[PDB]
Amino acid sequence: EHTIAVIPGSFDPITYGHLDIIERSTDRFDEIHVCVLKNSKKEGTFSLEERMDLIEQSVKHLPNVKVHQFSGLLVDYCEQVGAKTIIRGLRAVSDFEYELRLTSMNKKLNNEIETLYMMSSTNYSFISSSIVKEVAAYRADISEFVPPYVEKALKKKFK
Amino acid sequence: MEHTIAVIPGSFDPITYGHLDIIERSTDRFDEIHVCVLKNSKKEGTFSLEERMDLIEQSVKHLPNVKVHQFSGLLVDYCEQVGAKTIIRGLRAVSDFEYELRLTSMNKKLNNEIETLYMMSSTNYSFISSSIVKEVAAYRADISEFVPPYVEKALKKKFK
Amino acid sequence: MEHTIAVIPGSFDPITYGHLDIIERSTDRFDEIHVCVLKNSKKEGTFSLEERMDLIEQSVKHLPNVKVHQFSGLLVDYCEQVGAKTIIRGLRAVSDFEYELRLTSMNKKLNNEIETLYMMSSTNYSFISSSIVKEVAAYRADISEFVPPYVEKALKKKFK
Amino acid sequence: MEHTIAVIPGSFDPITYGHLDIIERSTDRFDEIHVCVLKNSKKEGTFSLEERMDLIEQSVKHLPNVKVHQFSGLLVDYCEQVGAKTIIRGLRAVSDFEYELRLTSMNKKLNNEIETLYMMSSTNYSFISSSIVKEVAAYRADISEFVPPYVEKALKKKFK
Amino acid sequence: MEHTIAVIPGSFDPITYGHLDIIERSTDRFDEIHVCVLKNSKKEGTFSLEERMDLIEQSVKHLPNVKVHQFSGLLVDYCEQVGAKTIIRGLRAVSDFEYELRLTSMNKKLNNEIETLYMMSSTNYSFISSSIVKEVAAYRADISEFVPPYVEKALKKKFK
Amino acid sequence: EHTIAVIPGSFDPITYGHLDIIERSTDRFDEIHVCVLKNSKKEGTFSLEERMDLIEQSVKHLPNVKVHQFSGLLVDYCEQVGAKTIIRGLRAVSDFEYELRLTSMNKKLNNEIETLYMMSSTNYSFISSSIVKEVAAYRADISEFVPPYVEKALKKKFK
Ligand SMILES: CCc1cc(-c2nc(O)c(C(N)=O)c(=O)[nH]2)nc([C@H]2CCCC[C@@H]2C(=O)NCc2ccc(Cl)c(Cl)c2)n1
Ligand SMILES: CCc1cc(-c2nc(O)c(C(N)=O)c(=O)[nH]2)nc([C@H]2CCCC[C@@H]2C(=O)NCc2ccc(Cl)c(Cl)c2)n1
Ligand SMILES: Nc1ncnc2c1ncn2[C@@H]1O[C@H](COP(=O)(O)OP(=O)(O)OP(O)(O)=S)[C@@H](O)[C@H]1O
Ligand SMILES: Nc1ncnc2c1ncn2[C@@H]1O[C@H](COP(=O)(O)OP(=O)(O)OP(O)(O)=S)[C@@H](O)[C@H]1O
Ligand SMILES: Nc1ncnc2c1ncn2[C@@H]1O[C@H](COP(=O)(O)OP(=O)(O)OP(O)(O)=S)[C@@H](O)[C@H]1O
Ligand SMILES: Nc1ncnc2c1ncn2[C@@H]1O[C@H](COP(=O)(O)OP(=O)(O)OP(O)(O)=S)[C@@H](O)[C@H]1O
Ligand SMILES: Nc1ncnc2c1ncn2[C@@H]1O[C@H](COP(=O)(O)OP(=O)(O)OP(O)(O)=S)[C@@H](O)[C@H]1O
Ligand SMILES: Nc1ncnc2c1ncn2[C@@H]1O[C@H](COP(=O)(O)OP(=O)(O)OP(O)(O)=S)[C@@H](O)[C@H]1O
Repeated sequence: EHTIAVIPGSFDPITYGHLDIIERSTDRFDEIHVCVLKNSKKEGTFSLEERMDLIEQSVKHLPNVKVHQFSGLLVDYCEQVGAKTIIRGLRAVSDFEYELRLTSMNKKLNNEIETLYMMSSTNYSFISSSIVKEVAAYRADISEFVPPYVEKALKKKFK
Repeated sequence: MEHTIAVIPGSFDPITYGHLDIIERSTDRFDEIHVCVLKNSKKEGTFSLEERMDLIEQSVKHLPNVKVHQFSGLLVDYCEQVGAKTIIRGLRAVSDFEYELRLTSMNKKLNNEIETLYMMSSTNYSFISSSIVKEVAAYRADISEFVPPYVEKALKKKFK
Repeated sequence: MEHTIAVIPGSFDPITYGHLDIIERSTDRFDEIHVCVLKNSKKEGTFSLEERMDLIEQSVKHLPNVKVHQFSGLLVDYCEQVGAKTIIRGLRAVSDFEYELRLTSMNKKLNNEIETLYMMSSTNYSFISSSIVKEVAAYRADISEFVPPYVEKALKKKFK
Repeated sequence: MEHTIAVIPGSFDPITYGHLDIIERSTDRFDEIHVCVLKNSKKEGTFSLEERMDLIEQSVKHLPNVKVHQFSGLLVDYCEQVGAKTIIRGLRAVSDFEYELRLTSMNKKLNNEIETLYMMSSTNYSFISSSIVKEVAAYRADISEFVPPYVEKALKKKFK
Repeated sequence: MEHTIAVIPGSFDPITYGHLDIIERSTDRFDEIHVCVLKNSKKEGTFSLEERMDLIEQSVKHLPNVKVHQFSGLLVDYCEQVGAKTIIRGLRAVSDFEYELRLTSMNKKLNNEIETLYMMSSTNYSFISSSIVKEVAAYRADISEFVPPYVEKALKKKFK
Repeated sequence: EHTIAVIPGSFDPITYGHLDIIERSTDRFDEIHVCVLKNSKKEGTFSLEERMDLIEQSVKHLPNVKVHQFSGLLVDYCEQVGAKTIIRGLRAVSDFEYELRLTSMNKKLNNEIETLYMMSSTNYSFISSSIVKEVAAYRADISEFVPPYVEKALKKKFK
């Protein structure tokens, strides 16, 4: 736990897109911290507690990953726990631009943390929590987009 | 070559001449066209379902092969329940393109027998959306160029 | 060469140094600058119209020729009535570009006698936005880099 | 519903599975497909016109209704002369989008009776291009994933 | 307010109506306009320097305040040697926007007293560039809509 | 030298944009390898040898950086020397798209290397070797864009 990397998100719910990025980070750091965003406030569809648990179960095959939640600022978290790096994924141009502005502000707020970006794998580049929820609501097959324990909590939620 | 149905889905809240262009450019290529309004979505907007359909029925009068439908669930299931192999959508801008890439990639996982075909917006309609046409009508400016006469009366009346 | 008036529209909720940067790059180019705020947007921000106007006023009193007004109709009509022949907007990013390409296309059809001039944002304010600033303020961090002293004291008041 | 002919233009230097993917998604939609290659482009590729035509020919002989031709004038004129009312192109990325928006704008002014239909590339061929393939081939790596056996043997011949 | 010069730089190889639009929309805002053709650049293209200037001089006859110049070195130094505080450029598409962001950021390091102002291309000219207008003239199609009569003769003649 | 990261480029010539990215990587890996691209063939303006030397001198204040040159494929290099990560910078949307397609192909060619991306600092986001060469040719001031030893080799080259 000399190096620690943080992978932030709402994860509402975690998907195989998220998972890929976490899997492709596990062997490059001593520790991974998947940080879940609190309130904040933003409506639906899984509470904090459920989102954490879903994440915990999709990553239990990965010893160096831990799951936490923060209120404050993502850089304050990183500083709190000794993390020098933040990891995020880029699917698209829109991801890229949104990310440039957030990473700019993060650099001003603390110069000592870097954000490093990985491209989505091509299998997972159209996957959002939003679009998975959309298709789940109409009872479609989601087994290719989300881990099994998440598949269940969606079916459970959407009838 | 066989019987061919193509589906042109959307909110149509309300239909505009930008939408209609894509529909006229598709009639001479399939035997049937289903303009399909995917409501229940609530997630609702400014005209109700029946008025939206009504507005479409009116503006596509001059095209025999165009039916106006509604559907609730998944588009690909609509296509499949009626035997369409083809979804037709328009492209105006880079924002459209990315959003549609994601939708079509998903639609392809769900049912690989449906192809999505894209047409480029004419130059004259590239900037037009339902949204901005409603912003403009809300302040009573001239919308005659953006929508057909019958949609124009309904917007005047809605924002009177 | 007549008396030139330019208008700089926006919601300014709140004004930031990136809006200011644009305003300070516009003062010398025109006889009058009108910073124009949006009224009865029937859409709430963090600060009331009157607050927002007050904050601009103190953030611009150091300049010679800038006046803060509100409008509830169309931009091009405000322009029409005060005799403004130019609108000035700032471009930070590609998403700005496309959003703005559509509005000025519409603004040219509505009134083709107003031009919209765009300037690129300065490198050091590229990433600023009212939103990102309010976000940082809510977590009670140092926003001295991003807004004027008067705006900074009013954001600290807001977010405890 | 007349005899439909569609044209799939390009330089194909060489044809790759991403061009093929588009062609195989077009076979069933039209009576005839014309894969059209660029002649007297007074602009050299890695393979001569005749080589390029040969490689397409072997890469498409498994399909029912696809014919390989060359043209040295305008695309819309080739279309005009063979009675093709449609052009088919593949969209991989945002830079494709913009480049293509300009060409089809021009193609619509030149001849407004031809439509251009675009399809999104499959996820697994999004990143392919003749160039990236020639690059990988020059370093003599496994290109079996990216082009047909016939193209692969001809790229190995090229680059030792 | 003072004496004002604005510079509208470019290749103009050849000038088109897309270029001219940006120039007409700028004449009623500064006292002088210098269309400035930044050649020596070799890196040369299809009309020589004197013919490019010639083509511009002709097409801007109907605007008193427009001078046509040449310059070799840096644009910002040209601006400075003649006392222009303003560079005017057009925007058509997202490719333009990024390229111009980089240029303007550099120009701002080099001389912060020169402002670059951007105008959006009209809808009708959004797809037009010198390049495509030359592609089209090369195959003898109708270019009457893209360039003024005198530029049209020179292109007919160049690609006869 | 348990972890090694490779930072590829033509570096014709190295700039303060490149340097930033190399500086912001030095403390996250045991070793940095700045790899210079050979022929390949592409005209002007500095030969391989000069580009390497310029790089060597701009980074000699950074002990864990080394400078090499490769002919073959970038993934073959990484595999040759035990490097699991490739680092590149993103300035813009155009960088992003060009990069997505290259990183896709790299993943096919070797799944065991990741490319990680950092955003240009805002000071350096309009800087290319091309635009620096352009302005240098007209004798303008470049001291804010390139290191001192590079400033000289440009002035020397462009009179
Ligand atoms: C790079 C990941 C990221 C993501 C987001 C981000 N923050 C939201 O609050 C929503 C949201 N719910 O709307 C959302 O969509 N993205 N916000 C940020 C920061 C951007 C600059 C200001 C400070 C931001 C910051 O740090 N904000 C608190 C925070 C976020 C995430 C986590 Cl894990 C924690 Cl612990 C704190 N960087
Ligand atoms: C991510 C950095 C990068 C950059 C480039 C790249 N390669 C050029 O050859 C030019 C060029 N000169 O045109 C150029 O602009 N970019 N090429 C690649 C690879 C893309 C996919 C095919 C294999 C490529 C590959 O590995 N190609 C050889 C190579 C490049 C760079 C170095 Cl250091 C080495 Cl050692 C080998 N990835
Ligand atoms: N399919 C994916 N592949 C790679 N990265 C992803 C993928 N989906 C999300 N990410 C990234 O993982 C991080 C956490 O994303 P979230 O904020 O949880 O939401 P999201 O699922 O990307 O988008 P929404 O809000 O559902 S539309 C972000 O940096 C995303 O860009
Ligand atoms: N002006 C236009 N030109 C060409 N196609 C369009 C135009 N406007 C809409 N379309 C397309 O017609 C289909 C139905 O669109 P809708 O889902 O009704 O959304 P929209 O009106 O384009 O966007 P908003 O939300 O008002 S900004 C989509 O493929 C649209 O992209
Ligand atoms: N940091 C900036 N630099 C340059 N221009 C800006 C900046 N911020 C806002 N502007 C421009 O000023 C005008 C008014 O913007 P507003 O609508 O008040 O704020 P905004 O850009 O919507 O902020 P958000 O919603 O937080 S992303 C528009 O032309 C903006 O692009
Ligand atoms: N991998 C692909 N997937 C989908 N469409 C493609 C693919 N590659 C090429 N195309 C399309 O097929 C048509 C002909 O392309 P060409 O000009 O032959 O190749 P290209 O796309 O220019 O390749 P380059 O120059 O190496 S990037 C165009 O519509 C391309 O976008
Ligand atoms: N159709 C157009 N509408 C508005 N502005 C344009 C148009 N075409 C060119 N301009 C602008 O006029 C200025 C001079 O452009 P040039 O450097 O001559 O390049 P160009 O002809 O736009 O591009 P190419 O290389 O032919 S694709 C630039 O700011 C251009 O962006
Ligand atoms: N100013 C910069 N800031 C951050 N990264 C950069 C910067 N300039 C270049 N890079 C990156 O460093 C790597 C090496 O770039 P090069 O291929 O050497 O050329 P370049 O200088 O980006 O572009 P050209 O060819 O000069 S237009 C690439 O991944 C670039 O995207």
